Amino acid sequence: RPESELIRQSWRVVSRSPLEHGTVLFARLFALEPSLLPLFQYNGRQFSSPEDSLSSPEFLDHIRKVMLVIDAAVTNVEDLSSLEEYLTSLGRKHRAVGVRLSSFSTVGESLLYMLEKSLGPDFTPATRTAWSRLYGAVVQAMSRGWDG
Ligand code: HEM
Repeated sequence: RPESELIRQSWRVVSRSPLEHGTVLFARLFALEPSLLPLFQYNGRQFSSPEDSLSSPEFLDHIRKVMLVIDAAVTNVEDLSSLEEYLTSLGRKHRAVGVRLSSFSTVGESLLYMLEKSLGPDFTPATRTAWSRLYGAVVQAMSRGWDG
């Protein structure tokens, strides 16, 4: 496809340094939606502030995990049916550790921001569209995980 290459080449710059880009993604996330902050419960503490999240090794390990799932989605961009079953468990595994569904849209907007910031003009409207389609299929898979 056109779309599949737009994804792959955009993701290339990001995969150089997933934690750095993932940190943008999560900092944006809490900027948009500070109420997600308590859902990362790591040794019975809530982060008080967004920046607290940035000092948690477990939060950063979570950033790595997020980026690796998106990396898988990119590897399978031509056919995402192969990751559907995982993504559904991930969604289930989300709700099971407490996380809400609505907020995955906010993750998607955060991902787009991170790409846009990282790629600047190379992030064309068609890349945005393609990413929005890629990520949208991730979330649709994942949403099955909230059985229904
Ligand atoms: C609002 C968004 C999110 C919140 C609040 C959140 C929170 C959590 C929490 C609390 C866990 C359990 C503790 C941990 O393993 O770090 C978890 C696990 C996980 N999250 Fe997220 N998460 C979110 C989004 C995402 C997204 C978008 C992805 C991937 C695209 C992702 C990938 C994972 C993975 C891979 C795990 C480990 C799951 C397993 O046990 O197999 N998360 N997340």
